[PDB]
Amino acid sequence: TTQSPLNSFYATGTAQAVSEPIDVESHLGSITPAAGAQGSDDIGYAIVWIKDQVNDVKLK
Amino acid sequence: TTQSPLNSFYATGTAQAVSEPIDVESHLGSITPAAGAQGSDDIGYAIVWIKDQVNDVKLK
Ligand SMILES: [Ca+2]
Ligand SMILES: [Ca+2]
Ligand SMILES: [Ca+2]
Ligand SMILES: [Ca+2]
Repeated sequence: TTQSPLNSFYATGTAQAVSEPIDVESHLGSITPAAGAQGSDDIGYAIVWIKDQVNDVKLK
Repeated sequence: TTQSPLNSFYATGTAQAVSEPIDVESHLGSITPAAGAQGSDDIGYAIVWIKDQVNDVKLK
């Protein structure tokens, strides 16, 4: 009568990667010496947000 | 996953040399003989301040 191939069974899921691993927002400052002067000053900072299940980051 | 170069460790210090090794301030006097006379007189002194971790000085 009917001979089934016994293959018509399926299960399906989805995957996505919609975000980059890091986000960088800058809060740097300024360097204001006189002409030819020597000095040092703190510039500011830069926030590096870490995204989903990211544990170690290697940057350049 | 991530292969660290194991180089991103730093320690920093500063150095400066903002003063000259010696300071000289003068308290000399005057020589007041007559015309063609022969004599000798004390002139005065000159203070030679010695600066940070200076132990031996050679002057000209
Ligand atoms: Ca992870
Ligand atoms: Ca004479
Ligand atoms: Ca004389
Ligand atoms: Ca010395």
